[PDB]
Amino acid sequence: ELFVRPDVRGFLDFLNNLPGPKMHELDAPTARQMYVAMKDVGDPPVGELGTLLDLSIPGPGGDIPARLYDPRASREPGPAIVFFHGGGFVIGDLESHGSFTAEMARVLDLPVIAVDYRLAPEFPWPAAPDDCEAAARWVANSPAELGRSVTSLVLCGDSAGGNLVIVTAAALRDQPAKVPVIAQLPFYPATDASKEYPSYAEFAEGYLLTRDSMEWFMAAYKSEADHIRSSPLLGDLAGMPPAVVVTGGLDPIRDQGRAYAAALALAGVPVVFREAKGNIHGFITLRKAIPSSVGDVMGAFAALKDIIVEAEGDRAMAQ
Amino acid sequence: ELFVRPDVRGFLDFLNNLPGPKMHELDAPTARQMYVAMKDVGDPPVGELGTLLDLSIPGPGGDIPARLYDPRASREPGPAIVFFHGGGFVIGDLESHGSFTAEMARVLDLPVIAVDYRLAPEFPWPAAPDDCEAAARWVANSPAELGRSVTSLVLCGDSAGGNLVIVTAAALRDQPAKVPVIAQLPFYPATDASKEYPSYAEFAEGYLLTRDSMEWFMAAYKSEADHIRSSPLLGDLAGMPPAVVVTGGLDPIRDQGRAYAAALALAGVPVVFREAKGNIHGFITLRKAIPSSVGDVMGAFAALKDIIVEAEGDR
Ligand SMILES: [Cl-]
Repeated sequence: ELFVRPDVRGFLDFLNNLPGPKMHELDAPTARQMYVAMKDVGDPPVGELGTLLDLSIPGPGGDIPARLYDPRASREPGPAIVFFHGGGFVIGDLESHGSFTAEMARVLDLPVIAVDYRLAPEFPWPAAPDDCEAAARWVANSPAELGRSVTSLVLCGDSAGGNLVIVTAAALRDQPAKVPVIAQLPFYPATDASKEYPSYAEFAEGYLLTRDSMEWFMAAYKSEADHIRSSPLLGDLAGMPPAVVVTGGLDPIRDQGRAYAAALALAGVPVVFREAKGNIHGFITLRKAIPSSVGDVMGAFAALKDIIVEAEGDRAMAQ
Repeated sequence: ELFVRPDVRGFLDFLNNLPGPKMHELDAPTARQMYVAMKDVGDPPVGELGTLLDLSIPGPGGDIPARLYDPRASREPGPAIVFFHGGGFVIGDLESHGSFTAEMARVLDLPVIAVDYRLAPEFPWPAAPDDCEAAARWVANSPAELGRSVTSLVLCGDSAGGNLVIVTAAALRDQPAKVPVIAQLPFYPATDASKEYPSYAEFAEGYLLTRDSMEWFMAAYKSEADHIRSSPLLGDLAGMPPAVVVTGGLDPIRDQGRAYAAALALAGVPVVFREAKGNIHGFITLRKAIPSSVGDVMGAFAALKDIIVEAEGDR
């Protein structure tokens, strides 16, 4: 009932065995080595798409690089997913999450725009949420160069990218884009860059994760909050879009995704809360290393598909 | 959903046109006319079933009347739904909720056992939850009197019957029955009868509902609380079965269902929280008077089906 999946144990062993630069092996985590290691073992290939296209989105600090993923070359008007990557083991960009965004596009049969928002410390807050909001409003306008007619937005993101989902949804709630946000899907969201990581002894499942693995997740959280800066949404959640919130059972910050789901329910916002029992923080980009993550991701995508179908059915009824 | 649905506004005008609450209560003849009115306008007919069978369940206060609904005359082994009715606009029995339990059995394609648990003031607390637990344990043993073998339980109930779902799921969590409870579906649960009904002032949608309508829901809630009694589930919710929790947008006690869904999420229990925007307390037996309630119920049934499918994949 308290457990670690066997593929999860293997990944945690792989993390503990990662040597350092020939400079000094010891306890070694050069971002360069992490980048090589995670690119190699983490996720499946991007694979085949009808559309895989670089975009340039006009933004308040210059052009925002983005990328369109679509199983189809062309399609009827419908929703578009806008994706905000999180970070941790790697800083994160279009390449780190590209296999996930391609697979999301295939399973939901919808176009996915992934956003390469400005990172800290090069670009202070509020560059990251400004870019995410600019990108959502641009997609919502159905720009000629996108080659898609967009009738609604779905926002998706992982870890601190999850908080970029929450803050962008709240911004478009307060000042709507051309079309509405009809669903949010934050994966294991990190909802407060101000909040200190739990210590080993404060996590009830610490004994299952082990101190050495928990140190990895702590380091990832700290690095992520350094690079991906957004404000906690501590105010009223009334009028936020219907949600799928997914946590990791072995994630020391599972309480952050749980509390967001709980606050949505208390405000009367529909929410599907799921927890990946015996899986870790960061699983959506670990679908090769930890194949049991596929089931976790597919369960989230099925819930999101139900919200989208119901949301479009309720709009066809109202009109 | 547009603050008050047109069909809901029509039902509230219908309610205002009946003889209504006096000194914050429904007296005996007012309630009597309301019950005939609700029987005449509320729900569609029971309709066609492959099985519609009366049952007698042994319980700690005598026999417990129950009724099996099933579209199929005969079926492979599978989950069984146990249903614990609520009340308020109806007294609550096998007849008042029969159309709902029949439609639940058809849509899910599963047997539903509705339970006629002992009521107060004749049988005081804890007869109701005792009967509900006994009935669930009985169904779990796959008794010969059902023509059906049971691999798992699903618990479902409305209003004070929603709290019988919660208390019963907790009892079977602590001391398992022969098969597990794989899902819970409380509709607009009343989770703490000892709490005061919200005032017109305290309910944020009071102005949409109107004072006269609010007095009706308050009187109907008091009438239900007299008949159907269980105490709040007090401890840790960890280990509780995966849930679909449905509230009413115009229901003064929506905070109770919202808070239950929120407490499940905090404990790491998977939960689908849904709120029927612009619909009222008691909609699951108002599918004829308020046809828009069909969409609310089918949405809850679709989410419940996803839980059952995932529960049986995993096993
Ligand atoms: Cl922000």
